[PDB]
Amino acid sequence: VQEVGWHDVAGWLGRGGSMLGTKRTLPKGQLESIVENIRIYGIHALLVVGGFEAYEGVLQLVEARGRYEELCIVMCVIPATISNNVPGTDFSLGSDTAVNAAMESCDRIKQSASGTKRRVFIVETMGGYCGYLATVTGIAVGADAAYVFEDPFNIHDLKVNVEHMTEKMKTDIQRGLVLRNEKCHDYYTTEFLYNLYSSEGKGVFDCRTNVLGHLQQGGAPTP
Amino acid sequence: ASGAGKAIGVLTSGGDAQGMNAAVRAVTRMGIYVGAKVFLIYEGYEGLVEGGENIKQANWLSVSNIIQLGGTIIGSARCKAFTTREGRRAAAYNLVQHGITNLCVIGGDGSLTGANIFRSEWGSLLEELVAEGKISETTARTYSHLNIAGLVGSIDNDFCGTDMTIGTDSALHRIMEVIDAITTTAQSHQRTFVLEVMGRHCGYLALVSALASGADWLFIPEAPPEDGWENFMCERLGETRSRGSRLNIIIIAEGAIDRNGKPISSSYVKDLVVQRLGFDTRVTVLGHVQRGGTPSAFDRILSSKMGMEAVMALLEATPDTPACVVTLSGNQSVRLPLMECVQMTKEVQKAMDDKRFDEATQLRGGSFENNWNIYKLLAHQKPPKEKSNFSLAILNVGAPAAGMNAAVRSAVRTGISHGHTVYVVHDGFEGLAKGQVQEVGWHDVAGWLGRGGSMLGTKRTLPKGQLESIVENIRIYGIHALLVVGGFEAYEGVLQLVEARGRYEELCIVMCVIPATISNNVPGTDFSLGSDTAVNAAMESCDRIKQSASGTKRRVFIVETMGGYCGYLATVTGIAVGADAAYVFEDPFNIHDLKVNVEHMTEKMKTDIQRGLVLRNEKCHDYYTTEFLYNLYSSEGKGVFDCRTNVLGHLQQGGAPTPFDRNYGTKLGVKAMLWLSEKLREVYRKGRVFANAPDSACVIGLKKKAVAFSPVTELKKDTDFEHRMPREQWWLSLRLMLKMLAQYRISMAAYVSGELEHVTR
Amino acid sequence: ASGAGKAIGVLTSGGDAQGMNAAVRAVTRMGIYVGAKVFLIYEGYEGLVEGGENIKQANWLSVSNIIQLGGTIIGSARCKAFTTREGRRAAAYNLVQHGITNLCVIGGDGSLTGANIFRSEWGSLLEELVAEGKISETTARTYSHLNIAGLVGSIDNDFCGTDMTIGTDSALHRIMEVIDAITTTAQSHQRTFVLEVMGRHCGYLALVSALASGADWLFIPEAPPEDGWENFMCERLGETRSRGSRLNIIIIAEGAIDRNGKPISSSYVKDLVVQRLGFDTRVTVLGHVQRGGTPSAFDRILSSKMGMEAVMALLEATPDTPACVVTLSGNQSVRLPLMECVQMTKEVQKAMDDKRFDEATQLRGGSFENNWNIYKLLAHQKPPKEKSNFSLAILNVGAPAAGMNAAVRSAVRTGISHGHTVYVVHDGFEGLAKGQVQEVGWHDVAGWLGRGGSMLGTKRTLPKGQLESIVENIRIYGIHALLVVGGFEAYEGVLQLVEARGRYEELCIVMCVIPATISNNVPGTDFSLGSDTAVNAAMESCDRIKQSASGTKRRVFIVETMGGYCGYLATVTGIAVGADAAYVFEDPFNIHDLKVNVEHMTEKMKTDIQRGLVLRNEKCHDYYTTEFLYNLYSSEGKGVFDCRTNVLGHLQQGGAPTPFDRNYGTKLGVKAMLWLSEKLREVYRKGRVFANAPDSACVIGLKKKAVAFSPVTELKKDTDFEHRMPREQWWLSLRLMLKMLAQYRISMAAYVSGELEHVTR
Ligand SMILES: Nc1ncnc2c1ncn2[C@@H]1O[C@H](COP(=O)(O)OP(=O)(O)OP(=O)(O)O)[C@@H](O)[C@H]1O
Ligand SMILES: Nc1ncnc2c1ncn2[C@@H]1O[C@H](COP(=O)(O)OP(=O)(O)OP(=O)(O)O)[C@@H](O)[C@H]1O
Ligand SMILES: Nc1ncnc2c1ncn2[C@@H]1O[C@H](COP(=O)(O)OP(=O)(O)OP(=O)(O)O)[C@@H](O)[C@H]1O
Ligand SMILES: Nc1ncnc2c1ncn2[C@@H]1O[C@H](COP(=O)(O)OP(=O)(O)OP(=O)(O)O)[C@@H](O)[C@H]1O
Ligand SMILES: Nc1ncnc2c1ncn2[C@@H]1O[C@H](COP(=O)(O)OP(=O)(O)OP(=O)(O)O)[C@@H](O)[C@H]1O
Ligand SMILES: Nc1ncnc2c1ncn2[C@@H]1O[C@H](COP(=O)(O)OP(=O)(O)OP(=O)(O)O)[C@@H](O)[C@H]1O
Ligand SMILES: Nc1ncnc2c1ncn2[C@@H]1O[C@H](COP(=O)(O)OP(=O)(O)OP(=O)(O)O)[C@@H](O)[C@H]1O
Ligand SMILES: O=P(O)(O)OC[C@H]1O[C@](O)(COP(=O)(O)O)[C@@H](O)[C@@H]1O
Ligand SMILES: O=P(O)(O)OC[C@H]1O[C@](O)(COP(=O)(O)O)[C@@H](O)[C@@H]1O
Ligand SMILES: O=P(O)(O)OC[C@H]1O[C@](O)(COP(=O)(O)O)[C@@H](O)[C@@H]1O
Ligand SMILES: [Mg+2]
Ligand SMILES: [Mg+2]
Repeated sequence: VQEVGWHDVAGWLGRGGSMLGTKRTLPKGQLESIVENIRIYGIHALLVVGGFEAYEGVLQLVEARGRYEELCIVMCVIPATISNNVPGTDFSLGSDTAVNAAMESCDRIKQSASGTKRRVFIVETMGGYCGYLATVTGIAVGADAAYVFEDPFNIHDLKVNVEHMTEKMKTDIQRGLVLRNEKCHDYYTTEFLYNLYSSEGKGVFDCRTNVLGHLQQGGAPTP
Repeated sequence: ASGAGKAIGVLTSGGDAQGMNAAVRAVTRMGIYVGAKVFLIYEGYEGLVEGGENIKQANWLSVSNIIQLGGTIIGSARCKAFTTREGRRAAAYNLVQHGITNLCVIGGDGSLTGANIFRSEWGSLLEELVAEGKISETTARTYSHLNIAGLVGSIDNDFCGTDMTIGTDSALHRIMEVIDAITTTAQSHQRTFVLEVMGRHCGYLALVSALASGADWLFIPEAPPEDGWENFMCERLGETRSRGSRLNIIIIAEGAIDRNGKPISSSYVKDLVVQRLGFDTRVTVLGHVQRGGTPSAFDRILSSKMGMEAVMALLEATPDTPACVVTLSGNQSVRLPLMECVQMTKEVQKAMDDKRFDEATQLRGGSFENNWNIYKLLAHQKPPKEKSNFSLAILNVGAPAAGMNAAVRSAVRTGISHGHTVYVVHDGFEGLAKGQVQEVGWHDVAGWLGRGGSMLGTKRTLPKGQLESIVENIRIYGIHALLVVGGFEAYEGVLQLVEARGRYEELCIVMCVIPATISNNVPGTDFSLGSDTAVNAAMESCDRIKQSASGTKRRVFIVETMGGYCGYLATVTGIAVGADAAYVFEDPFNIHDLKVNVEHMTEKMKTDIQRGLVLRNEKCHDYYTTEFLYNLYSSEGKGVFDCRTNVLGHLQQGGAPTPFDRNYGTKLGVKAMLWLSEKLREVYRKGRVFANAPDSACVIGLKKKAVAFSPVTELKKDTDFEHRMPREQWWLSLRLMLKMLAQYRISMAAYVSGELEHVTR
Repeated sequence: ASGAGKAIGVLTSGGDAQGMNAAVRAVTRMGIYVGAKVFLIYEGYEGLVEGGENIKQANWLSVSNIIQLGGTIIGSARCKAFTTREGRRAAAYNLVQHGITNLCVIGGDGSLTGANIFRSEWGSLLEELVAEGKISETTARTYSHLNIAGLVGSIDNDFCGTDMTIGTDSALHRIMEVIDAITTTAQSHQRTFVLEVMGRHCGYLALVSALASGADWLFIPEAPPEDGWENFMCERLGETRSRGSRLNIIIIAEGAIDRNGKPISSSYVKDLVVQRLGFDTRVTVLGHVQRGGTPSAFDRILSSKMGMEAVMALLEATPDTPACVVTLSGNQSVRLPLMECVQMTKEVQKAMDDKRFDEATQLRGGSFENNWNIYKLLAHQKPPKEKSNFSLAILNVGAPAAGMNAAVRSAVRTGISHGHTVYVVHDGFEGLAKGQVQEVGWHDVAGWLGRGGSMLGTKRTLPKGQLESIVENIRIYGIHALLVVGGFEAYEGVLQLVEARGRYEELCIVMCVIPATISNNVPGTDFSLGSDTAVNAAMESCDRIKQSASGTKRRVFIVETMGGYCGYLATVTGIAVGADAAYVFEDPFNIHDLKVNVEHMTEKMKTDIQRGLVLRNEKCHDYYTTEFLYNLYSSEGKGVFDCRTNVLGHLQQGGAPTPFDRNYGTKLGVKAMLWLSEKLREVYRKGRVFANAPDSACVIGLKKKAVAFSPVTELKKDTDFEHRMPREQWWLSLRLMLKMLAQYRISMAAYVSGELEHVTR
C-alpha cells in the first residue's frame, strides 16, 4: 500500500494495461492479511477497478463482513475487462478497446484476399464464455457468423451456416468471415470449423484460420 | 580485436527523430558487448557542456525496452554553448574526466557540423585546457585524438552526403497515415486537401510524400514554381475536376518559395484554390506529428544496423582516419568523412541562397532530382507525340504483395509516355493463356498507389502447363514485352518462358521480373516489393503482443511469422521488436540450441525485463513446431514465467503498402519501363522484336548499391527451387546483430562493415 | 561395494521354465553392470562338465531382446555326470579354469539339489583336484569357497521352501487360454472337458488351474480322492447337469492317484463319464504346451527382480554364509538357505511315499492347503445349517477391473456358506442410493470367474452427494456390512461413509474395501485386483509394436500407457518389455533428462539393437506430451532412426482377467468375507451391530508379506487425493532395476534386497 498524490498519476490516461499490478487472486484465501492491512492503514473505503474477479472478490468481502468487523467499509467496483462479462454494467471499461483491436485485425484479414481468391476466414476472439466481444466484432466487420456460448449451436446449425456461406460465395461477395468465441463449444473448436468449412467449401472457397490471442488486449485505450 | 580499455560516449542532438532510441540501444549494447565502457550523455551537447550528473555509464539494462519508443530517452537539447569555444572547451574537459576518447553523435546536419568543428579543434582545445591548468600534460597526451562517428538522425534528410537518414521513413509513415485518412474514404464531394509538411530547409519529405500520395501539385524549395504558376495550378485542378476526380492533394513544404525569396504560405494556396475553384479547401498542418509515433520497421532495423556499424567503425579508427558518418547508400553500408559531408551541406546551402539556385537541386543528390522527375511525369499526362509499334503486357503473378499496384501504375504511365501500347492481363499467366488481356489507359490506374494487394488478379500457376495458350495469345495480341510483377512464381515463370524460347518463336520477347512478395524470397534483389509492409505489420502485431503482459506478469510469447522457408521476415521482425530469438530455416537448430536459448531466457526473465518474445518462421523446423516451442518454454520456465502463442497468419498480408513500398514500387516500375523500352529498341530488327539473349530477361534488382538487372538464367545457379529461395541471402549477417542485441556471445567475425567512400561529387 | 575382479557363472538346468530368459538377462546385466565378469554356461550342468567352449563370457548384447522369449537361450540338459563325482570334479575344474567362484543356478528341485551337493563337496572336489595334479595348490586357496544363489525355475513349484517359481504364472496362462477356449464359447450341448496337466509330482498347477476355472472335480496327488469317489464324482456331474450347467471341467494331474499307489488315467475318467453320464467327453492333454508361449508379465518382472537380487546376494556373501535361494514370499523378496529347502523337499517326498501321507499336504505349504479349501468351498454348495441375522451388500465402484467378478463370486459363496444374507447392488453407490439392491444366491454368480469387466455395474460417483439415499437404502434393506470392490473411488467412498458415521448412526457398519483397478493406485495394497491383467495386455501390445519394425529398420516406439498419475503400470510394463525409459509422474523429468535419454537411445541405436521402446504414462508431464516426445525423438534421431507413436487406449482395459487376477480376487474375496464375519461377530452387542471404531473399515492389503487390513482413516495420511494415488508406493525401487537394465548408470544405493530367512517349518 502506497499513498498517492496528484502528480503520481500524471499521464496515466493513454497508457494501456495497468500501472498498478493486477492479480486474479480472490481475497478469501488471504482474508486475515487483508483485514490486518485494512486496520493498519485505516482504509475506510475501497475502489476496486477490475473484471469479474474484482466483482467476485468484493462480493466475498461483503459476505465476510459478518465474520470481520473491519470489512464493514464502503466498497465500489469499476468493471474493467476485455470480455464485458461483469454483471451490473453494459460496457466494462476497456471492452471498446478490445472490440476496436479485434475489428482492425478482422478488417486486415478480410482484406488479405484482395478481391482475387474467394476465401473464408475463421477468426477466434477472446472473452471466455462471454460472447459479447465476438458478436459485436462480427457486426462491426460484417461477419457471416459469430459462434458464442450463449447461443448453443449443433452440427445442424453448422451445416445451415456453411451452405449459406457457399451460396453467398457463389455470388459477387468473395471474402467470408465467421467469428468463434474461444469457449463457445467444447468439441466444435476452431480446428473443427476449419475442417468443416474447408471440406464443404471444396471447389468453391478455401478456408483459413487466425486465433487473435492477446492482440485484442495490450492496445492503448480508445478515446 | 575487441575494444577493451576504451570508453564510448553516445549523445543525441537536434530534433528527436524517432528511431534514435534504436540507434542508442544498438550503440550501447555493441559497446559493452565488445567490452568497452559506454557513457550516456543526456540532453546531447547540453549535458556534454554541463557534464557531471549528465554523463552516466550505461549497463545492458539501461537501453532495455526502448527500441519501440520514438523520440530519444537520452534527450536532446539546443545549446548555444557548443557554438562558442567557451562551452566546447568545457565539453572536452568533461569527456576527458571520464576517459571518453570515442564519441557517437546522433543528430541532424547542425549536430554533425558541431561534431566536425569539435574534432577539428580537439587538439587545440586540449592544448588550451592544459595551458589553463584544468588537465595535466600527462593524461592529455593520451586522449590526444577524439574519434567521431556520426549518425544522421533527422526527418529533413538535409545532410547532402547521405541518401537516407534515421526517422525519414517514420516521418513518412505519419504523413501517409494522415493522407490515407483522406484518400481511403469514399470520396463524396469535391474537396481540396492541402498538406503542409515541416520541410523548412529540405523538401525531401514533401517530395516523397507527393510521390507516395500522387499529389496533384508540389511546392518544394529546391524547385520553386515558375512565374504565373497561380494560373497553371488552378487549371490543372480544373481539368482534374472535369475528369470526375473528386479530390485534389496539394503538398506544400514549409519552406515553399517562389522564384524570388517570397515564401508561399499554405493559407495563401488555400484561399487561392477557394477563390478560383470553390472546392472545400482545408489546410492540414502536421506540426509535431511528423516526429511522433513509433519508429517504423525500416527505422528500427536501419538504426540498429548503423548504430552497430558506428561502434565498430569507432573501434577500428586510428588517430589518422577522419571523423566519419555511418550511413547506407542503397542497401550497402558505407562510411563518409564528416568534413566532406559538411562541406557539401554548406555548398548546397550557399547554392540555395540564390547563387546556383537552378543548379542546386542536382547537388542535393541524384535521388532527389530523379524523384521529382518521376513525380512530375506520373502526375499529369503530357501528350506523347512520339509513338512506337511496340506493345507490352503487365502480369501480376504469385501471392498479392503490398505495392504491386504502385508498380503497375508507374509501369502503365511510363509506358504510355514512351508511346507503347500497354496491356494489363488479369490473373497473370492464367489470363494470358485465357486471353484476359485488356488495353489500359492513363486514368485506368488512377488511385492505384495506396491500394494494397493486387488490382490485377494474381495467380500462382506457372506458364509451362498452358504454354501453347500463352504463345498463342502473345501472337494474337502482338505482345513485344512482358512485365511480370510478382514473387518467386513470377521469376520461375519468366525462367520457364525464357527456357521455352528454344521451342516457341513467340516467346522471344523482352521479359522483366519485378520482385513483389511478402517472403522476400525472390533471387536477384534485396527487397521484394511489399516485404517492408509485411515487416511493419509483423512488428506492430508483435509490439501489441509484447505490450499485453502489462509490465508485471513475466511472460514469453511464441510468435509464428510467415515467409515460407525464407527467414528474412522473421529475423528482421525480431530485430525490430527486440525478440530474444528468431528461429529460421537458414540457421538449423537442435534441442541443444533450444536449451541454451531457454536457459538464456530464464536468466533474462529473472532480471528487470519481464516480456520475452521469440519468433518462429512457419517452416523453420519439421518437428519443433510452434506448439513444441510453447511446451518447451512453458515447462522449463515453470515458476519463472508463463508462455503464450500467437500465429500471425494473414495479418502480415492484406495491409495497405507502407510509404517505402509505394515509393519503391513506383521507382522500380518506372525503371523497369525505361529498361524495357531501351532493350526493345536495342533488339528491334528487320521489322520485328526478336529477344533471345539471356540478358533480355532480367529481374530488376536493388542488389547492393543501386538498381540492377540480373538475368534469370544467371540467377538460376543461386536459386533453391525446392525451398523457393536463393541459396545465398544477403541478410544472414543480421542474425549476428539480433543475437548480439539479445546477449548471445556470438563470434561475429563474419560481419562485414562498410568501408570509407568519398562523396560522389 | 561393487563386485569388481570376481566372476559370476549363470546356468540353467531342468525343464525350461518360461521366464528363465528374463532371469538370465537380469543376472547377466547386473553382473556386468557391477563390473563382475559374467560367464554363460550353456546346457547347464552338461556344459559345466565339458566346459571349454560351453563357458563363454557375456557382454551386454548377449542377453539383448530375449526377455520376451520363452524357454532359455542358455539351454538346459539332463546330465547324469553331475550325479557322480567323476563329472562333478570336471565341472569344478572348468569353473576354476575361468575363475568362476560365484554360480547362479536357475532350475527346478533336482537342479537345486545338485547345486547343494556341489557346494557341499566344493572343498573336497578342489582338494582331490589339486591332489590329482590338475591345479596347483596356489590358485586353489583362492576359489576355496563357491557361492551359490539359487533361482527356482520350473512349472512344477515342487520346491517346498518357495511359494512362487518362475514360469508357474505363464504355465497357468497356457492352461487357462485352453480352458477359456471352451468356456467362452456359447455352450450348445452337454459336453465334458477333461484337461490333463503335467503336474506329475506337484499338483499345484492342477490346483490353481481348477481354482481359476471353477473345475467341478480335481484329482491332485496331494489329496487323492477317497474310496468310492467314482459314484461321488458322477453324482456331482449329475446335479451339475440338472442345474442346466452344460459344461463340466475335470482337471486331472498326470500324477493323479487314488489312496493306493494305482494311478488314475485321464482315459479312465473319460470312459467313466461316457459310461454313466453319456456326455461328449474328450481329454485335453497339454503336454509341452505348458512350458510354451511367451512368459507372462508377472514372470518377466519377478524373474528380473530375483535375478538382480541373486547377483546382489552373490556379491554380499562371505565364505561363511550358506547357499541361498532368492525368492518372494508374498510381495516381499527373501533369501532361504538351500540346505533347508532341499531337506523340506526330501521330507515331503518321503511323506508322499505313504509315510505321513495325509499330513504331507500341509508340509507342501499353507498356500496349497488354503487354495484347496477355497476351491472345494466354492466348487459345490454344501448345506449351511448355520444361519445368522447378518446381511451384507457387495458394491462395484470406480472403473471396471478384470477380476471384480471373481471377487464378487467368491464373496457371495463365502457369505452364503456363513449364513449371511448377501445383497449385490448394481451400479455401485448410484444403485445403493437408487435402491438397485437385488438379493443374490449361489448360482446367480455361476461362471463369473472368467468374465471380464463387471457383471454388476460400476459408477465413479462418490457417496457424499447422495448420502441420505444411501443411509435410507441401508435402513430399508437392513444392510449390516458393506463389501466394496473397486478402485480409488471405492476407497474414497468408504472413507466418506466412515467420516460420516458421526452424523448418521446407520453408517456404523463394518466395511471392507477390495482394491480392484487397472491403475494399481489404491492405498493399502501392492497389487490392485486387475492390475496384472492390464500389465499383461500392455506388454502384449508393446511386444507386437516392437515386433513390427523388421530387419534393417531402426525405429523407436513411444507407447503411452494408462494409469492416471500412478506410474506403476508404465514402469512394470517397461520392465516386462525391456523399455528403455518409462516416464512417470512420480519421477519428474525435465528436458535435460530427455536429452540424456535421447542421446542414450541414439548411441544404442547405432549398436546392433535396432528397436528402442520408451513408455509414457498418460499424465507423467503437463507439457512434454506424447506428441512432444515423438517430435523430440524423431528430430534428434534424424539419420539414425525413425520414430512412431502408439497410444494404447482401452486395449489395456477390457481383457478377460489373467489367471493371477482370477485366483487373487478369488482368495482375497474369501479372506475379506472371513474377516467381515469375524469383525461382525466381534462387534455384535446389545442385539444390534454398531461398528464405530476406525478398525471396522479396512482395505484388504497384501502389502509386504501376507494379507493385511489397513483402516481407511489411517491410510488417509499416505494418500494423495489430488492425484488419486498413495504418497509412498513400494514399486518406485523397481525404476532402479528398469534403468539399470537399460544401461542407465543409476546409483541404486536406495534399493533394499531381501535378507536371509529360515524356512517356516
Ligand atoms: N502512452 C504512454 N506511454 C508511456 N508513457 C507515457 C505515455 N504518455 C505519456 N507518457 C509519459 O508520462 C509522463 C507524464 O507527463 P505527461 O505530460 O504526459 O502528463 P501530464 O500532462 O503532465 O499530467 P495530466 O494527465 O494530468 O495531464 C510523460 O513524461 C510521458 O513520458
Ligand atoms: N556550426 C555549428 N557549430 C557548432 N555547433 C553547432 C553548429 N550547428 C548546430 N550546432 C549545434 O547542434 C545543435 C542542433 O543543431 P540544429 O539546430 O541544426 O538541429 P538539427 O541537427 O539539424 O536537426 P533538425 O534538422 O531536424 O532540426 C545546435 O543547438 C547547436 O548547439
Ligand atoms: N505536378 C507538378 N508539381 C509541381 N510543379 C509542377 C508539376 N508539373 C509541372 N510543374 C511545374 O510547371 C512548370 C512547367 O510545367 P510543364 O511540364 O508543362 O513544362 P516543361 O517545359 O516541360 O517543364 P519541365 O520539363 O522542366 O519540368 C515546370 O517548371 C514545373 O516545375
Ligand atoms: N485505398 C483505396 N482503395 C480503394 N479506392 C481508392 C483508394 N484510394 C483512392 N481510391 C480511389 O481511386 C479513385 C481515383 O482518384 P484518386 O484520387 O485516388 O487518384 P487521381 O488523383 O485521380 O490520379 P493519380 O493516381 O495518378 O494520382 C478515387 O476516386 C478513389 O475512390
Ligand atoms: N540329487 C542330485 N544330485 C546331483 N545332481 C542332480 C540331482 N538331481 C538332479 N541333478 C542334476 O540336475 C539336472 C536336472 O535335474 P532334473 O532332471 O531332476 O530336473 P529339475 O531340476 O528337478 O527341474 P524340472 O523337473 O522341472 O525339469 C539333472 O540332469 C542332474 O544332472
Ligand atoms: N470339487 C472337489 N474336488 C476334489 N475333491 C473334492 C471336491 N469336493 C469334495 N472333494 C473331496 O471328496 C471328499 C468328500 O467330499 P465332501 O466334502 O462332500 O464330504 P466331507 O466329509 O465334508 O469331506 P471334506 O470336508 O474334508 O472335504 C473329500 O475328501 C473331499 O476332499
Ligand atoms: N468369459 C465368459 N463370458 C461370458 N459368459 C461366460 C464366460 N465364462 C463362462 N461363462 C458362462 O458362465 C455360465 C455358467 O456355467 P460355467 O461352466 O461357466 O460355471 P458354473 O459351473 O456354472 O459355476 P462355477 O463358477 O462354480 O464354476 C456358462 O454357461 C458360460 O456360458
Ligand atoms: O478473465 P477476464 O476478465 O475474462 O480477462 C479476459 C482475458 O483473459 C483471458 O481468459 C486470457 O487470459 P490468459 O492469457 O492469461 O490466459 C481471455 O479471455 C482474455 O484475454
Ligand atoms: O509464396 P509466397 O510468394 O512466399 O507468398 C507469401 C504468402 O504465401 C504463404 O506461404 C501462405 O499463403 P496462403 O495462406 O495462401 O496459403 C506465406 O508465406 C505468405 O502468406
Ligand atoms: O480411475 P481409475 O481407477 O484410475 O481407472 C483407470 C482408467 O480411467 C482412465 O482415466 C480412463 O477412463 P475413461 O475411459 O472412462 O475415460 C484411465 O486412466 C484408465 O483407463
Ligand atoms: Mg537540420
Ligand atoms: Mg524338477
